[PDB]
Amino acid sequence: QQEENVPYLFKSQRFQSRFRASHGDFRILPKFTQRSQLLRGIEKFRVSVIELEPQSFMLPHHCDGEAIFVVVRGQGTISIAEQDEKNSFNLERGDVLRLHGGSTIHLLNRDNNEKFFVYVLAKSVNAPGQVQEYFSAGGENPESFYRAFSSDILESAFNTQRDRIERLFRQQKQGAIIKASEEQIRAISEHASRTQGPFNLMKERPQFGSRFGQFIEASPERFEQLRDLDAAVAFMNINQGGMVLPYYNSRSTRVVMVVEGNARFEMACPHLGGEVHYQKVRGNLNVGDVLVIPAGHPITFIATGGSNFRVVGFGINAMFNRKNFLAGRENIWRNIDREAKELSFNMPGREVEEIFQKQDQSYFVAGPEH
Ligand SMILES: [Cu+2]
Ligand code: NA
Repeated sequence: QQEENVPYLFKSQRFQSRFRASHGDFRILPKFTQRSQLLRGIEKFRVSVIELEPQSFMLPHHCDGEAIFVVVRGQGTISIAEQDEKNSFNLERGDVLRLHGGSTIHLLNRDNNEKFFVYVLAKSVNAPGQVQEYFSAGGENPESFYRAFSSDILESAFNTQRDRIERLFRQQKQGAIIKASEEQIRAISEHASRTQGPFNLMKERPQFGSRFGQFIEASPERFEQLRDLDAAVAFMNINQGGMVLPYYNSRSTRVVMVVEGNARFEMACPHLGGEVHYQKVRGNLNVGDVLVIPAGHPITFIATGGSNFRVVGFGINAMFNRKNFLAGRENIWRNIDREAKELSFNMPGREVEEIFQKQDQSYFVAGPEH
């Protein structure tokens, strides 16, 4: 109800399936400007989810957006067909893959039991925010784009009698994500290991961490394959009963999707808030929900109880972004002098400092008893 009026919150139900598939789904959030011009700064970007059931195959297609795939759950093989090169990669949880726009891909989940789930960021190259799929594979369902060509053109192009080529493009009726056999799975992923492979930071030391949570990020400073989009991929885990201390991002807007657990968030927004007033922008986040955190906006997340709270965040305008913590042992006030603190709060500087030093921990701490 009220949460339908928080323009930064995109509940999971707002993701729209692009097709009706038996063995998975592909669902995409509307353009970010659908309900608010406050998100015009990220209009070119879309987020989506791909889900493959066990023993499933997503048919060959390309998109007209530059993408970043992040594996959230399971294992799957991506096969990429370019004009002059083939690549296949066996992806696992935490893998990040930059996929060039126009790359023809297919996906395979070889596992017998576990779903394969990918969170995707795409950026348009045609009309702003418009990202479309082009099924080369297919027939009647999904419709293959080859059916847009006249039969004489297909005959001449394929050097194949028109009735035979037209028949080829009518056989598939099962949809875009279908069953795959054990032998097909073997064959397709047999060679899997411009288009570089995935990277994975799961085993690295976090950038920021404590006993209550972890943050690590793939930045374009480090990963050249993210530089063109100027994107980052952030992984944040808040342990059960924890919170991330209030912080803000200096320049990067974040598109945060919940992968595990639940949290309460509170954000300070001057836009929705004449002299400045900060609107209290609040809600709850569940698995599959998205929150957009505009740059500069103070935010906190508080894990709510029975689970860790885990998110993947895409960062837009990521180069040169820095996290600025607003409480904790390591925070911005560490770099503000005592006299400036005294003037800031109209109280003795040593007293301000005493209060600001009470929190001995950094980054993530125990949340409120609630
Ligand atoms: Cu704002
Ligand atoms: Na489905």
